[PDB]
Amino acid sequence: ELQMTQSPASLSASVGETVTITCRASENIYSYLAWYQQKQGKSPQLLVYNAKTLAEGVPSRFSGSGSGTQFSLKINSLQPEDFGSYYCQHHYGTPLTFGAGTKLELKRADAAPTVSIFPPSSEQLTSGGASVVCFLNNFYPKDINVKWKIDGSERQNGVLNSWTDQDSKDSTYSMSSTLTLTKDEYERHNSYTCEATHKTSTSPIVKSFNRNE
Amino acid sequence: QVKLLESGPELVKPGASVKMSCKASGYTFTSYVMHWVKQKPGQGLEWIGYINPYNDGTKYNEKFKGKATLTSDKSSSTAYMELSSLTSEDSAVYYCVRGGYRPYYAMDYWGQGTSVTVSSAKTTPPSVYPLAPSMVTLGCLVKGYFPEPVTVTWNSGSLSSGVHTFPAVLQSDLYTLSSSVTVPSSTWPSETVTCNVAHPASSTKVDKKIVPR
Repeated sequence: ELQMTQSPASLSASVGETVTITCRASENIYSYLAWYQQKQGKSPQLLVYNAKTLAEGVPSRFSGSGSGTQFSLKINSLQPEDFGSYYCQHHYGTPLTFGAGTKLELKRADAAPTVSIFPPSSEQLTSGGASVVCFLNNFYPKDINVKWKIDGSERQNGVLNSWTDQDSKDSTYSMSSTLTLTKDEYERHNSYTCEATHKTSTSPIVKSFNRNE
Repeated sequence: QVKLLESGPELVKPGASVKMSCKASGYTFTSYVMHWVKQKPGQGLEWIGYINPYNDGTKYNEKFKGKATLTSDKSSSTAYMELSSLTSEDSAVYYCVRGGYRPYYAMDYWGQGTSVTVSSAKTTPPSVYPLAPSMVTLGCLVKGYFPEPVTVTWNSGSLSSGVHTFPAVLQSDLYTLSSSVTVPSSTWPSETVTCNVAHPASSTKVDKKIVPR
């Protein structure tokens, strides 16, 4: 049926900057278009309806415009509380449909990760499992590559990777990478390495330990 | 004020049905339609349909007609949604959302949502493992639990800054999550650092003090 397309998918921007995000309808919806904001972990909130009308309590630095099939949301002089995701939704009859969203994130300078490596706890080793953990904390931008190597050979099986959302205090990202082995495989090798490739260094950041040290 | 109270997390097997509730207060229940909206984790918004509590009338997104059943009980000011023949595609958060004075007005009050997990995996408590090494980073590894969520705190909330709690990852039907905390090195181990893990589905709490190796 009616399809809504938003642009861009993601945008990075500074506090005090002015941005415009857009929404396209596949067919004419007049000015029957709404915008919602959703901050991470929270329910959406209505910002704009009828394309240009602010909902109650929405600050005036938000302004919507457009009619027909082409729409935009301008945020004048962004403030810390404005970062999050933005959804458009036509309200020209039913069915209602939403754009796929625009994620608005904070710009900061590049920052290398603080990397910590943790051998399996002696406790876990009693259960038959051995997980080696690597934290890569407070880096920017979000794009990073982690490699685990055991006695020099890359191990790709049993790697579990998870990224936080952008930290609201410092605009950085963090990543946890967990390499899961059985205990008896873990006792067959000595050198364990977690290796992070990131924009801030020509050379990978490397954290290693030897099992019997 | 306008409140929408939604029923708690649900774990249900493939092929079963689930029915969730949304109890409204702070307005005239029968004067506004109740929409329902789906949001898959880390993904956009999809409109399911609405019920008009005044006259028990419904309008559905065609994709959900035959799958979702919207009802309404005037005397308890409660809207319900039932979803049948559940698959893993139905794993998502479902919001109830009060509409405006007309069914197609932009939607102003979203509930907190009801998270539904569709899986044949069994409820399973977490194993909790400590991650021990002018700052020092410590951690907790919460492994092999199902379903979501777990909560993690440190020193029962007294350690709040310098904490990263990573979103859980599913491996072979079990979730693993990690949390890091970074504290001044002089303060550890003389001041204790304990992670507190709660897994409400298995009615489990675990406190794990992080001690030097």
